[PDB]
Amino acid sequence: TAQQAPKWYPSEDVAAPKKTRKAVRPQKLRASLVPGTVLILLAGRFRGKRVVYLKHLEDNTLLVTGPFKVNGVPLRRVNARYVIATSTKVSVEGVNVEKFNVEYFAKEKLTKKEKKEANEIKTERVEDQKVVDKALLAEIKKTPLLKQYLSASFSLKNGDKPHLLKF
Amino acid sequence: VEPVVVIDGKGHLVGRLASVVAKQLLNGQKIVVVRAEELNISGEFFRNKLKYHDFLRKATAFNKTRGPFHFRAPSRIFYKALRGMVSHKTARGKAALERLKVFEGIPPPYDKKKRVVVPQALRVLRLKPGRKYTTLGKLSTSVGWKYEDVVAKLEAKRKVSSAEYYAKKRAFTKKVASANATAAESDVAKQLAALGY
Amino acid sequence: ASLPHPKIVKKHTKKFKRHHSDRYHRVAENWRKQKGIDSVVRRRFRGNISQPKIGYGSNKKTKFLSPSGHKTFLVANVKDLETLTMHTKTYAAEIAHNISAKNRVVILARAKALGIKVTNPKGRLAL
Amino acid sequence: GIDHTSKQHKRSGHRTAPKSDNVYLKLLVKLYTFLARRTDAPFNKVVLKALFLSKINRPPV
Amino acid sequence: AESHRLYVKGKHLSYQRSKRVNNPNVSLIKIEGVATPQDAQFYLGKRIAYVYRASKEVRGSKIRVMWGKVTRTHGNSGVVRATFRNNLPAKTFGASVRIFLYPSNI
RNA sequence: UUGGCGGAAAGGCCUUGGGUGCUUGCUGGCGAAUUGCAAUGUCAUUUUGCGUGGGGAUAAAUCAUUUGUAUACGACUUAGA
RNA sequence: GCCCUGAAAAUGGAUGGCGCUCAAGCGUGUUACCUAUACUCUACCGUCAGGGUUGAUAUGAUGCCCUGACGAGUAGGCAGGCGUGGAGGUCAGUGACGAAGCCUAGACCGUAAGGUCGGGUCGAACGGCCUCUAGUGCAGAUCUUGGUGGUAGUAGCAAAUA
RNA sequence: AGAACUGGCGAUGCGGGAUGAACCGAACGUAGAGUUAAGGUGCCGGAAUACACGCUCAUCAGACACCACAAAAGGUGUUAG
RNA sequence: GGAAUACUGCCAGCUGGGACUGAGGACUGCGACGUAAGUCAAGGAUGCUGGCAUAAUGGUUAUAUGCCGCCCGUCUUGAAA
RNA sequence: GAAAUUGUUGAAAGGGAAGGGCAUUUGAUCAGACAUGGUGUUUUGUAU
Ligand SMILES: [Mg+2]
Ligand SMILES: [Mg+2]
Ligand SMILES: [Mg+2]
Ligand SMILES: [Mg+2]
Ligand SMILES: [Mg+2]
Ligand SMILES: [Mg+2]
Ligand SMILES: [Mg+2]
Ligand SMILES: [Mg+2]
Ligand SMILES: [Mg+2]
Ligand SMILES: [Mg+2]
Ligand SMILES: [Mg+2]
Ligand SMILES: [Mg+2]
Ligand SMILES: [Mg+2]
Ligand SMILES: [Mg+2]
Ligand SMILES: [Mg+2]
Ligand SMILES: [Mg+2]
Ligand SMILES: [Mg+2]
Ligand SMILES: [Mg+2]
Ligand SMILES: [Mg+2]
Ligand SMILES: [Mg+2]
Ligand SMILES: [Mg+2]
Ligand SMILES: [Mg+2]
Ligand SMILES: [Mg+2]
Ligand SMILES: [Mg+2]
Ligand SMILES: [Mg+2]
Ligand SMILES: [Mg+2]
Ligand SMILES: [Mg+2]
Ligand SMILES: [Mg+2]
Ligand SMILES: [Mg+2]
Ligand SMILES: [Mg+2]
Ligand SMILES: [Mg+2]
Ligand SMILES: [Mg+2]
Repeated sequence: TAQQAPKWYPSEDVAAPKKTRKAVRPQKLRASLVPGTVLILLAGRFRGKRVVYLKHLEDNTLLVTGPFKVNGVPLRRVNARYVIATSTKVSVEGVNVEKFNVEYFAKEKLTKKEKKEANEIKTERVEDQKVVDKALLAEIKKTPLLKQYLSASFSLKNGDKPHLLKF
Repeated sequence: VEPVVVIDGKGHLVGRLASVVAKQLLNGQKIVVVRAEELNISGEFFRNKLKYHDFLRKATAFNKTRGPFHFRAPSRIFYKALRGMVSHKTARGKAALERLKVFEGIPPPYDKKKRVVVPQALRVLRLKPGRKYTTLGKLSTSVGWKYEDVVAKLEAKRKVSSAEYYAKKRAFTKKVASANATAAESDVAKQLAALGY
Repeated sequence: ASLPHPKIVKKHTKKFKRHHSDRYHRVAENWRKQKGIDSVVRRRFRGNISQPKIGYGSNKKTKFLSPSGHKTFLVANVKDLETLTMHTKTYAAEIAHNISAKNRVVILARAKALGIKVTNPKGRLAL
Repeated sequence: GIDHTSKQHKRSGHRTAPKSDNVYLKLLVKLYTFLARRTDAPFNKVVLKALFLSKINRPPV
Repeated sequence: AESHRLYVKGKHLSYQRSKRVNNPNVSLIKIEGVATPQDAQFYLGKRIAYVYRASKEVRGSKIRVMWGKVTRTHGNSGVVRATFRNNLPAKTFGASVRIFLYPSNI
C-alpha cells in the first residue's frame, strides 16, 4: 500500500443533540410603538418616508401603510428596529386589520432555473389597500397639515443631532 | 462642518493655534490660514528675537545648504511651528500637510470668504492682562522678511474695498429688518413665535 | 457529504519561515530554532518573527480534516481504495502520485461505484 | 504570575505500567488493575505495585 | 428635498493604540455633533458603513462597503470605539464614514 | 444680453433688458406597490483614449559641419539656403 | 517660597520634539479618562495530578472518558517525534500507458521537523508499514574542493627619439 | 577597589523611564471580552486646552525618582511670616 | 420645637441601552411554578426571516497605508558595535 | 541538467539602502461545498 491503514475508524452515526431549554416567549415591543403612530422608515426602498403603523404581526414585524394614496407606500410589513416612532398619532379604530397576517405576504419562492437575464400585483391586495386607506384618510383629514406631513420625506439637515432631536 | 475653514490668524497665539490646526488637519479638515503677519507669540519681543537667533545659529557645519533651513516669512514661521506638531515624515503626515495653506494678508481667493477664529488660541482670551507679547510681522522683519510694507499696503487697499462692501451689506440688512418687522404681528408670525421661531 | 463537524479553526495559517531565509539564499525556509546567544528572535523581541509552539495546536475534533471535512487517505490501487468502503463520510481517497493514467481511470470508476470521494480526480487525464 | 510553592509539572516518581514488555506480565497487571479498582482490598493494590517493580526491587525469596 | 441623508457623518480617527503599538481590530470614530460620553451613549450599537469606490465593477457596482458597528465610548470628548467585519485599511485615517440610525431605540 | 468693478495668486463680484422653465404662497385630481422585513443600493469629479461635425493655425530643436569670448568629456558661445 | 546675580569651552542641538507664560511651568487637592504578554471570565493546545470504564457488538485498557491546576528560560538533563544511506520481514505495493531526480509568488495536512497532490521536464528504477544498523541532517570553522559575482568595460595596455 | 543581608541582571521578553542589561510595573502557551499597574491625557500620541486655591516673568525661565550636576554668598524683584 | 436634606451604608428592590461568547450533544442532577397534568430562564442557543450560491466570503501572493522591527554566529559582567 | 550568476519577455514598486511583524485596502490567482435518501412517478430507455 501507499498508506498503511488506521487501526481504529471513527463511527459514522451522528449523535442526537441534547434537549435544549430555550422556550419562545413573545416579543416585548418598546413603549413608543402603539398602533396608529406615525413612523419614519430608516432603511429599505421607502427609507425616509412617514407611514402609519397598524398591527403587530406574529413574526415580530409591524404592519404599516403609507397610506398608498398619500405617499405611495402600500400595505407592508417592516422591522421594528428599522423605524423611528414619532409622537404623532392618528386613531386607528375603524380599520379591518385582522385579515393581514404572516401568510398574507407570501413570496412564492423562485426556482434556480428562473434566471432573469433581462427581467403582476394581486387584485385582492390592491382592493385591501383601498379599503384600508379609505378609512385612514378619513381620520387623516381631521388634523391640519397631516396629509402633507405624511406625503413629505424625512431627512437630516445640517446641524441636526439625532441624540438631541425629539420625534 | 465646512469643506474649507478659513482662519484669520490675527490675535492668535502661534503654538496654541498650531496645535488646534495640526489636530484638524490630521482629522481631515481642510484649513487655510490668512494674515499670518498678525500672529502673536507670548513673551517680549527681545526674548523672541533672541530665540530666533538661537535657532538661526544651528546649521550643518560642513555644508550649510543641507542644514536646518531658517525660513523668515511669518507664514513659514507658523508652518514650522505646525510641522513640528505633525508627523511630517510619513505619508499620512504629508497628506495632512497638503490639506493646509498659510498666507500673509488675505489673498484674493479668500478675501471674499468668511474668516473664523479659534477662541482657545486667542491672545485676549488666553494671556493674562499685562503680559507682554510679540507680533510675528515685526519679528519676521527684524530677522529678514522683506515684504512687510507691501503686505501692509495691499491690506489697506483690501480693507477699503471691504468697508465699501460692508456699508452696502448693512444698508440691505436694515431694509430686510424693516420689512420683516412690518411683516411681524401677523397670524403666521404669531404661530411661528408660538412654535419658537 | 462529509460528517458534521464544528467550524475548522486554524490558529496560525501563516508559514513559520526560518530567520534570514529571506536574507540569504543558502538559508532555506525550513524552520530551525535560533540557538544564538544574542538572537532577537530567540529572545522574542517585539517586531520579530513568531516561533512555533504547542499553543498553536489544532483542535483535536478538527485536526487532520480537509476543508471538505474528510481525512485524506493515500491509495495506490482498488484494494487500497476498498478499505474506505464503510468510511465514506470520514475519509477521502487521494490517488498516489506514481499511479499510471490507465490505473487511475480504474480507481476512479471503482470510487464512483463505491461512493468514495476522490481528492484529485484530474491527474494524468486526457482531454 | 504565580508565586509557586512547589515544582510545576512534576511526575509522581512512582513507576506505573511496568517497563517490561512481557505480554503475560501485561495480562497479569491488567487482571490486577481490574481487581485493585473494583475490590477495595489493599492486597490487590499492593501486588499491583509489586508487579510494576524492577528486578533489583524484586529479590528472590 | 435637496437633502436625503438618513445617517450621521463621522470621521475615522485612528486605531486603538498605546503610545507605540496600535490595535487594528478597533477603530476610533469621531461622530459630529457629539461632545460627551453621555451623548455618545445614544449611538452605541448603531451600524457604521465606510463607503468607497473602485475602478473594477464586481457585482453590478463600482461602489464597495465595509460594515461595522459602534461598541462603546472612548475618552471624555464623545469619540466612540467601533469594530468592523474587516478592519479599516489605515489609509482612511481622516476619511468620512456613515453612522446609521438603525437598530433604533426611538 | 447691457454697463461696470477686481492684478496679491485678479479668473471672481455687481448690474440692465427681454426670453424660457419651475414655484410648496393657497386649493384640487391621477400615479407610486413586487427592491417582497435591511443590505452605499449606485445620482459625485479627476484624467485619458477613440469617433462624429464646426471653427482655427501652417514650426522648430538636436546630431553632423563651424567658431574660440568656452572647454577634461559633456556643457558653453558663434556661423551656415 | 518662586525668580534673579553668583554661572567660562571648544562641529549645530535638544524639558524627546514642536511649542507653552491666570501654562502645556512650580506646590497642593478632587474627579473623569487612556492602556501591559499582569488580574477576572470563556474557548482551544499541551503538561502534570486525581478518578471512571473488560459487559455484550467491532476494532485500538499504552483505548475511551470525567475533574482540577499549571505553561518565562542560557548552560545543561530528559522525553516524544521528523528526515537520510543500507539490512531482515511484509503490502502477491508503484512503474516505459513513464520509476527516480529536477522546476513550479498552484492545492491540502501537521505547532514544527516535514508529509501529500496537480502541472512542466525526464528516462529506469522506487516506495508504505513492523523491526535492524550507521561513515545519518550544516550558515558559519581566515573550513575543503569546485563553480560564480559586485568591483568593471574600470586600473590600465605611457622606458629603449618615428 | 573590597566585604554584609536581600532583591535582581547574567538566563528575560512585555507596559513605562524618548533612548539604555540591572530602575518602576509586571514575569510570557494560542485567542476573545472586561478591568487595571507603573506612567500619562495641548499637538506629535491613545486619553479633560478638566475642575480648584495660590506662586512665578527669567536680555542663560522652568518642566518629574534612578538620571545624565551646581555651591558659598547676595537682591526695597515679588510673596507669606 | 418639629421636620427636611446631605453624606455613608444595606436591599435574596424594579427597570432601559451597548458589547463579546454559544463550549457541550439521547436521558439521569439540584430546583422553581402549579391540587394535578404538566411547564420552565433549573447540569453550556435556540426560533423566525432574507440575499447569494459565486471568486461573493475566504486562502495565497505582489503592492499600499498605520504602528513596530539594528546582523547573524561567538567569547563575554556587558555586542548593533 | 540544481544553485550561485546572466539575457530577453511580462508584472509590480522605488524623494539618502533593502529585507521583516500585526492588520486591512487594492490588483492578480485559487481550493472547497452545492447532487443529497425524500412524499414522488406531472415519466421516458418501463423497471430506469
Ligand atoms: Mg534563503
Ligand atoms: Mg546574552
Ligand atoms: Mg539658576
Ligand atoms: Mg506632556
Ligand atoms: Mg498641578
Ligand atoms: Mg487586551
Ligand atoms: Mg491519568
Ligand atoms: Mg500562567
Ligand atoms: Mg553508508
Ligand atoms: Mg516522473
Ligand atoms: Mg522559486
Ligand atoms: Mg536508458
Ligand atoms: Mg559525518
Ligand atoms: Mg555551505
Ligand atoms: Mg552555527
Ligand atoms: Mg571562506
Ligand atoms: Mg582606462
Ligand atoms: Mg604605465
Ligand atoms: Mg556567561
Ligand atoms: Mg527581568
Ligand atoms: Mg489624541
Ligand atoms: Mg525674598
Ligand atoms: Mg444614597
Ligand atoms: Mg480573492
Ligand atoms: Mg477578502
Ligand atoms: Mg489580497
Ligand atoms: Mg513585500
Ligand atoms: Mg509595511
Ligand atoms: Mg523603529
Ligand atoms: Mg572585557
Ligand atoms: Mg545534457
Ligand atoms: Mg538560477
